[PDB]
Amino acid sequence: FNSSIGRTAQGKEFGVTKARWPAKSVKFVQGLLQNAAANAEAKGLDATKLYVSHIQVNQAPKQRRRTYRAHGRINKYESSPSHIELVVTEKEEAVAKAAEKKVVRLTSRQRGRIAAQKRIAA
Amino acid sequence: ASLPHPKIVKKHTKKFKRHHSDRYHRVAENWRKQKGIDSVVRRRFRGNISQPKIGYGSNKKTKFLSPSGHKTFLVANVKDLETLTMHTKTYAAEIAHNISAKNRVVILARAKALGIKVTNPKGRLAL
Amino acid sequence: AESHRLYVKGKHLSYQRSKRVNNPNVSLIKIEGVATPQDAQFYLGKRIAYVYRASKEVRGSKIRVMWGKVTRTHGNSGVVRATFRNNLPAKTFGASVRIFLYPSNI
Amino acid sequence: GIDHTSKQHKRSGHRTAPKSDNVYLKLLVKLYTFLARRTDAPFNKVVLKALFLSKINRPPV
Amino acid sequence: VEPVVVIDGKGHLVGRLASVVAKQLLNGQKIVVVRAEELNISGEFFRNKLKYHDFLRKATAFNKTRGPFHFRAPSRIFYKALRGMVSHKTARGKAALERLKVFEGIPPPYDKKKRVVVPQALRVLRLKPGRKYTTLGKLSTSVGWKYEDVVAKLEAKRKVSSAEYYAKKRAFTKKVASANATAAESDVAKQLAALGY
Amino acid sequence: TAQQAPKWYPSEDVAAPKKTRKAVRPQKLRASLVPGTVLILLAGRFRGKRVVYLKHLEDNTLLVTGPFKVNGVPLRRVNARYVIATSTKVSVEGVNVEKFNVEYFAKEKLTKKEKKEANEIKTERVEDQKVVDKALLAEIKKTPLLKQYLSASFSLKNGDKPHLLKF
RNA sequence: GAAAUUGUUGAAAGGGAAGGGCAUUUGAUCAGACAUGGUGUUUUGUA
RNA sequence: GAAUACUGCCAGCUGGGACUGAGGACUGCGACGUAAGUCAAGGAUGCUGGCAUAAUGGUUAUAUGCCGCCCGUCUUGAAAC
RNA sequence: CCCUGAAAAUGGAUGGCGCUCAAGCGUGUUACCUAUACUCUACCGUCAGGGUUGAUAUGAUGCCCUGACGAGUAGGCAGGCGUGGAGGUCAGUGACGAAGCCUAGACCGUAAGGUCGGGUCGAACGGCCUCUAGUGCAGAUCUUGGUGGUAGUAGCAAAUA
RNA sequence: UUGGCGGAAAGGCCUUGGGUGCUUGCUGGCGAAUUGCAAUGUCAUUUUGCGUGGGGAUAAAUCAUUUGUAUACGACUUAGA
Ligand SMILES: [Mg+2]
Ligand SMILES: [Mg+2]
Repeated sequence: FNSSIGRTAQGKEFGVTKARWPAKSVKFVQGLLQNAAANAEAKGLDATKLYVSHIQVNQAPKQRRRTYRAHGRINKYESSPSHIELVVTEKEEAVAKAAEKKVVRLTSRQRGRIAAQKRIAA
Repeated sequence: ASLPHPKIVKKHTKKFKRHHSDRYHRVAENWRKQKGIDSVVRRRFRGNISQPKIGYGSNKKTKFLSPSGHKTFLVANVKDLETLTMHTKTYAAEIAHNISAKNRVVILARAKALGIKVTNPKGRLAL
Repeated sequence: AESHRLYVKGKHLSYQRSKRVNNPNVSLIKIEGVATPQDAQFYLGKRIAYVYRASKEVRGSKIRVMWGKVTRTHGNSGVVRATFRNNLPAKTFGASVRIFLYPSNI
Repeated sequence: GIDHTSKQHKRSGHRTAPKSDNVYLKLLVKLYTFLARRTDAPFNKVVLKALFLSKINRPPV
Repeated sequence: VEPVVVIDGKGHLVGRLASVVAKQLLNGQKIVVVRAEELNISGEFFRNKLKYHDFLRKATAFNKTRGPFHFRAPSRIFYKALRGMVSHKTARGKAALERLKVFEGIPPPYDKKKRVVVPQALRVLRLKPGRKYTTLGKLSTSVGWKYEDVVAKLEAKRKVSSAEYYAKKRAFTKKVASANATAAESDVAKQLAALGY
Repeated sequence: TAQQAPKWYPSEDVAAPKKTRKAVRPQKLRASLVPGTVLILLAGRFRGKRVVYLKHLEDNTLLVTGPFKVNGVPLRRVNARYVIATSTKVSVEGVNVEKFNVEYFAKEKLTKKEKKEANEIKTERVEDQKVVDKALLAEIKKTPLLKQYLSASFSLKNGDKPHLLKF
């Protein structure tokens, strides 16, 4: 959601040109971050390996007002509120190893070739 | 275990879809014939979708047969299952979708006793 | 020795086509060495293998083969027509392909 | 393409197997179609065709 | 038959060579064309200069930068004539065109390799004696190519080095032919002569 | 009931096939295959190797041998459509090949249970090979370079056109 | 608790649209047949 | 006095290649045979190998070759500026 | 045959590249390429002509044999698929989960459609023979309701601060 | 390993010396089977990661501050241990 916004030098960190400072959004998001850190210390987490594993924002129901336009017309003036959720997890070690067995199917010609190689070399 | 049959051939294994069902969401992909006066699909221009016709019909020795070689017969209980006692090599039972699990075990036991093939012997089974 | 080739090299040129409609069921093969239908009549009925590689090992190998045969001559310059079990993937236009000497009449 | 001299796929236009659902009439036309097939008499074919007829084509006698 | 085929472009006709080479690329043969400044076009120099001026007139009116590009080098003229005969707007055409590189002169990757000719595109074999022809280097430097003389100087240096190579090669092959003639008329030589070698 | 019934059931009795008219006449081999011919194996494990042809077997196969002392090809049977009959001819009179037949080569077919997860020769076969090859090599020693020819492999070089080559 | 429309995650493609038809490569995913009656008892729960 | 070319005929012989195998007891017309019988005579059988699993195949996404203009409507004529 | 005659407006079209004893023009001889056309075969349907009530087992509107044919707007006819409700039947399915909904999972039909597996869910519903109709939508600047791109855009600048 | 030559895109060509292996120039000895009558029957080069153990070297850019030779905003030109 960035069309026709201004350009700035502080997007060089992220390789973009269009960046902003949405102060109200930052206030709400950092309040939720503080609440999640409080929930994590209440649950008894390490509080130093935490990274934000999940976050999403989607749309709440709109809040509507009226706008008065020329030649006596009415239009909408609607707020688009947000539902925000986020999950912080501890950063763990490497996940897993030891993949599937991968049972092999070989024809008689392939088996004879492998046996011939094993005989013909050491 | 089925009756011997010729090789099953489908003349058109692809599903006939309505023109512009990919284009618009209001247009479902159930087949409707284009009755428009300028329709390229109705006029059968090269490079457009093909239409269903009688030439795609399956062989009468091969029609209504499953790839196992039987015809599907829907069953709801043991009395419906027992109608296929003398016709095991031509028909295969299929338990209806609305049969409970404690009846499904009975139908599977009776079909295994009678030698009848069940095409869905895994519905509502707990493990 | 240093050479072990028991086949003849060929190139997959195109499909059988008109000016604007192609037919993937019949492929066109340029066998090297032959420049006339009378010399191309020797190669009728010979097996053709298109041999390519893939990343995923399937049954002990990363090399997959598509088999076919020569059916008839094409044109005046020794191009032949070839049919395969599954048709050639059309990105192989200009790819090398192997014409084996069996079934032999000599 | 064929230069057709007639109308393709046209019905014969003569009524067989009568439109009534009378079971005794169907038994009668079964008996008389057997007789018309095998007795090689023209009478059976005539009455078999007359059994198919509608009401206005069967006036009272 | 070959991995890379190096074609000496001297004395060849542009269209006939391009129609040979485009079919070779579409069949999958790798082609490099050297000495592109010595191609020939049939017709008067003034006719072909008028043809290039008629081509040079054509440009997009509202912005000349997006119009047809009029390339001036002889190799790029040959590339234009060949891209006309390859269906270049498809992936098959792009994959064909990336099997080709065309040069003025003979660069150092290819000055030590073997150059071939195409006899069905050679000017002395195709044109009637008496018809007039052009040189592509002369036409190209008439329409704006800047590097005609530096290519001539580099080609003079390369020809001097190649003649120095060829003198040694000729002396060595005369020694080998002398030894083969003196080692002939032995029993193995007569058996090979009976067997055809 | 979910489905009602079929009004007629198809009969489950399988019919007999009609009496065929495809008798088996024996294979008519091509004219270049006479016993004693040097063949080139086109396919198989020993492809590109030159062997000598001895006897036409019952299942349209050719009995061949290397000899085993020359190029290591044992007594074997090959398909006639997978060889090239060269013009080089040796005489195989003096070899008793009537012992071999289709039952002489039996694979002893393997059950489905015996799966080779990771991983021998008949003594009758090995002295039969030793009997026949010492009779072949005496005929090989007459004309020169045949032992070297049979030991060397066949391969196509650059510029070899098989429609123009004579074997 | 559908669809339009949206967020996150996952997979994939993308040189001035996208979408479709025939054919095949590649990747992912998946159904069916594989017992059969059988000389036979090399047999245990002895039929 | 011949040959050969050209055209035409043979119920003359013969080599290679491709696609198809529908039907399902018998009945018919024939051929070779003194006969038993046999056969290429009203539609494919015989022998062998590998695998028995995602290998063939189906579906789906993508890539490639060729093709493919937006539907409905009035109209002689619609992709229509 | 070629040339002069022969002048128009964006840059330009033997289709393009290009071609000069042609890849041009006139003419002749062969070989070759391929249409949903022709020949043969298989399968689907339609139409026509026939055979077959004998016993056992069913369906005589059935089964079987033979031949020909298949374009289609306006329009006509036939055979079918689907929906709400009604009579009959399956002593049908179901709280051990009915209906509904989701599902680049499977099967059947040329198709309208039908069936199954998984998830969600919570109280009724289905097959067959018939009866009945307020019975099938992409459009009508359609009706009601909801939602997009535009777009975090136009803008929120009169009345001295 | 010695000596040259090569700048068009040199990145390659030639040469000196010794080592080492092979030699089918010629004549011998042993081995090969069973992949079962074919199944590419697997031998190439392209990029990346992770391990070893052996060398090699110890930076800048951007934001923020500043400038005004620049400037709608970005961008540009300056300065700052
Ligand atoms: Mg206002
Ligand atoms: Mg849709």
